[PDB]
Amino acid sequence: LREVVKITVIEGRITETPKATPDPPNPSGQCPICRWNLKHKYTYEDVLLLSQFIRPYGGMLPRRVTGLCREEHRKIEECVKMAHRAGLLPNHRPQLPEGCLPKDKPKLNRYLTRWAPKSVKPIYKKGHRWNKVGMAVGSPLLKDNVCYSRRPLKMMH
Amino acid sequence: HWRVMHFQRQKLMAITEYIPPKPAINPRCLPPPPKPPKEESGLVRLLRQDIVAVFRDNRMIAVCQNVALSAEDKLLLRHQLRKHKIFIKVFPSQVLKPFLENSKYRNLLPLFVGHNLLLVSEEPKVKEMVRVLKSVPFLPLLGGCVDDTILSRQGLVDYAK
Amino acid sequence: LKTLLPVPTFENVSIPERSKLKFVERVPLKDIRGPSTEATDFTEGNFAILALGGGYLHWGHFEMMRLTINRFMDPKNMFAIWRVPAPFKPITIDHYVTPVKTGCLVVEMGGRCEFEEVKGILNQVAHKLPFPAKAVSRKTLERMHQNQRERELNNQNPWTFEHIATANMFGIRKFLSPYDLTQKGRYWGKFYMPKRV
Amino acid sequence: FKTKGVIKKRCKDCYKVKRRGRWFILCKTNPKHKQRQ
Amino acid sequence: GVIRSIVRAGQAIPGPPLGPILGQRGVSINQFCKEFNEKTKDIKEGIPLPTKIFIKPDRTFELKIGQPTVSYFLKAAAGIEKGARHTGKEVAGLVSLKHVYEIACVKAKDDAFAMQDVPLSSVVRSIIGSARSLGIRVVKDLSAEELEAFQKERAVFLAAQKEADLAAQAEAAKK
Amino acid sequence: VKLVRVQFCPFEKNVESTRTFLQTVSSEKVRATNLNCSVIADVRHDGSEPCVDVLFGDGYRLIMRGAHLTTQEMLSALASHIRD
Amino acid sequence: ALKDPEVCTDPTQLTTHAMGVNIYKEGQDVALKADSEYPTWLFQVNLGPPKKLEELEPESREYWRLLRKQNIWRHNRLSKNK
RNA sequence: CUCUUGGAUCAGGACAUCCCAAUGGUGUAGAAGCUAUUAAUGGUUCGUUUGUUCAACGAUUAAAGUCCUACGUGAUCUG
RNA sequence: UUAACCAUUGUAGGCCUAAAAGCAGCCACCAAUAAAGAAAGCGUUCAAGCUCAACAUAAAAUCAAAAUUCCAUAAUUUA
Ligand code: FES
Ligand SMILES: [Mg+2]
Ligand SMILES: [Mg+2]
Ligand SMILES: [Mg+2]
Ligand SMILES: [Zn+2]
Repeated sequence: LREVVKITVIEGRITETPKATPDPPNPSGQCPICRWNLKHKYTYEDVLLLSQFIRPYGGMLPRRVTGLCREEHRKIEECVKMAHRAGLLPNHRPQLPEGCLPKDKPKLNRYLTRWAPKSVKPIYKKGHRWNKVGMAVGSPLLKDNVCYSRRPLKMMH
Repeated sequence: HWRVMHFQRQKLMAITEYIPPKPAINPRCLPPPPKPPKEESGLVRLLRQDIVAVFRDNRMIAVCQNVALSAEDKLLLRHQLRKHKIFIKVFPSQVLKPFLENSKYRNLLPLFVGHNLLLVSEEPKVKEMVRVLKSVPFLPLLGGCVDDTILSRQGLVDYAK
Repeated sequence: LKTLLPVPTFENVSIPERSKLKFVERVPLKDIRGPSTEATDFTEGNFAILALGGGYLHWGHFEMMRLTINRFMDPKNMFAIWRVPAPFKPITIDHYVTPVKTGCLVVEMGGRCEFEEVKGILNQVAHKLPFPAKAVSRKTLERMHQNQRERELNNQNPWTFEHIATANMFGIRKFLSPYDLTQKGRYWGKFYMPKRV
Repeated sequence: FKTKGVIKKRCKDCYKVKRRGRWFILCKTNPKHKQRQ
Repeated sequence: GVIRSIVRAGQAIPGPPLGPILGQRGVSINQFCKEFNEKTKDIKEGIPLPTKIFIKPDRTFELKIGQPTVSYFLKAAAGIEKGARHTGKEVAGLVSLKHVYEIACVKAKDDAFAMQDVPLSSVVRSIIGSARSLGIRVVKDLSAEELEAFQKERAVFLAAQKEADLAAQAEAAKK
Repeated sequence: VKLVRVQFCPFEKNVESTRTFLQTVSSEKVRATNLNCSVIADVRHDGSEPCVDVLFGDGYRLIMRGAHLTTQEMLSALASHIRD
Repeated sequence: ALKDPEVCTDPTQLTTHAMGVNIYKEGQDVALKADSEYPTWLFQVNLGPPKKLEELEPESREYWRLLRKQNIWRHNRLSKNK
């Protein structure tokens, strides 16, 4: 971990970083997720795994540093958004530059939010019996996850 | 407009749809099969011979980083070196590494990082080589070997005298 | 180390004397239903347009194809041929049409060129046709047939349309047409189903 | 801001963005090229 | 700033093509053509001569000039009248191999920088392309009597060429 | 930018960004772009980490060590400082 | 506009001297030295068309140099239509 | 070869907007204009037939919008 | 199949085209150099000028799930 310090004269000092726990349960796995046998068994609720790929201000890290394959990178990125929108990462809020303050509005509780709350239109004309317009819940990218229910999960509510 | 199908016929189509089989393990996450050995095209072998000849024939090799001089200003340096019968050599970095790994010179690899150019001749006109370097001040010299002796820029200047 | 490799050569190609497309005269229902029996394979060139639906081509369509191809093609290095009959079926007579079936090559191009060069123009011409069509080549056309064979062999569904229809399981033939036994559920009206196995 | 069925880049400088639920092609050099879906 | 032109020494004043643009940069336009003309007096003239005039913020005239174009130089060597429009089957000058060597003994010395063009192949192949680019076929060797036989054919061929142009020109005038 | 000073030691295997940064600084278009700068290159043989020094006539001096700073940060700081 | 027409009339002079060589009005037209007085490689230049890719050896620069040009030719062919 | 609409009164509603309102581009100098996006808020005139196959004319207006509602509406009236 | 960096010359190739110079054509299409098409585009009255491909240096890796006033309530995992 390298921090740039300005004393104008500026310099950057490298510091030690904690290392991955030894003995991966499944060596020979190319991506870190595969190495630990977590391919289809994580969801937005799993902050402990997700936080490890998050910058101090909530951004995603680039693939090259993380080493994730394309498929897992997209999944983790999507799950992070839902974790932010669900208020599960309170200490990774955006930085306020000089005098900006949080809007101070009431917070509506959410979970499994696919889209950005700002830009979704209301459903003014809902449909009839089998012509109903559906309200999406969850993300399509996580379709293949392990399911403990008799029938596949209901994405459209 | 597609004519609607009797509900009984619709039920038949739903049950007879194609189903693909799925593998147990995805191929990408599995370890990769060994790649077939690459075949050396007739560029490295011909290039390989050229680098061997220039290193063996030329006693002195001076390595300098490429400074990307203009073509109009590049010509005069070649002409000045041509007047001194000194030649400029450049080769891809990839093909340069294997020889420096197994050759008379093996400690020059740290110098051989990034864009680099080689000054080769058959006579030790080092003073002219340094003199032609003084024409361009910004261009630095990383050193190299003269008369089969490895030395840096500071030693070459004193060697010229 | 940018790896150069030998370039493909067209030393085997020969350009016909009459490169350009000739003019089609204005003047000389199961026809468009079902699979094509004619002009289903590459004859002279390596590129062509492949229909995926049953439709009628009137004279206006022919000129649109002729002018577009003739304007762009270079006589020195390119040639084009007509792969379909001229309008012959009278419609009340107001105009004549040429029936087209799924799997019919409409126009075929060749010469000292690669598929990538002609993809854009052929696709543009195909979009304007009255039925859905896509530009294809010898390699691409063969791959589709090879893919179809693979799908049948590896299909994991124990029940298929053909077995049930022929054996009249459920008395299903009460609700079916004679053609269903032949087409085996891959054709419905004038429409071709690309994923039905 | 012509709204068109298919949005296509028209010059080298054209770039694409996803704002407020729709796809945009925006070119600073030529404001003529601005489009919405 | 390097500016390259092929203006001929015989005519020293193109004018609007050069003077204004150079004047826009800022130059002594009247001096430039006169300076070109006095150079024309010193050396041969009437032939397209490449130039490498340098224009700088200092506004210093530095003309660089030398031996003329290869094509015209070869035209005298091979007795070539000039280029022909077709250039596909057009044949004007056929010259000996030895003659090719001797003409280029000092011509290649006109290089702006002392290019080490030791192989004359580089020049002959360029001239082969140049001649073919012109209305010229360059054969290995031509006999003088063969030239006369072709010249009779060329005169008849040229006369027919003029008649074809006249018929087209007359038709265009009517249109 | 009135003056720009770059120093590095080749044979020691250490930061390379500086050498590439020197190449970018020692670029004909760049040297024309910041014409006011005087380009100077001095190779050294001691065991000293590369040091980049930018000197201004106004007296502001910007010293930059590639020891752990990447070439991108070198230019980024340089651009902002030139603005002031 | 006064492009010089065909010049000279003597085949022997054309093969033993060359009037057009002179580039100085003061300078005289040069005359040709003996054949033996020129190097052999000068007379051994390739008077035919350039060797094709088939003829050239795959391990020679000329073979690959033409291959590089052909690849550029192919790129332009593909780039033309876009 | 042929053969239900007007008006008065009172209006309910759609947006595919005529005016009023917020915006993007221009072959947008200003002033006029041409084109596109968003929005249904209230409004949207008075007289007249020589010729004109479901037309026209005079004077005005910020504007004199396009349509649906068994001619919207005759147990409210009328040609 | 790509994202990083770049560009010297025989000569402005002939051709009624003033000139049409890689680019109106029109046939040829060769040259040097490690590496550069008598040029894949723009753009110039023609020229200039901007790009592409080349120079070294890098990295990634096909189709599909409108007009009265919205109209059950809700819901992603227990074998
Ligand atoms: S998780 Fe191993 S490569 Fe995808
Ligand atoms: Mg109302
Ligand atoms: Mg609207
Ligand atoms: Mg009533
Ligand atoms: Zn644009």
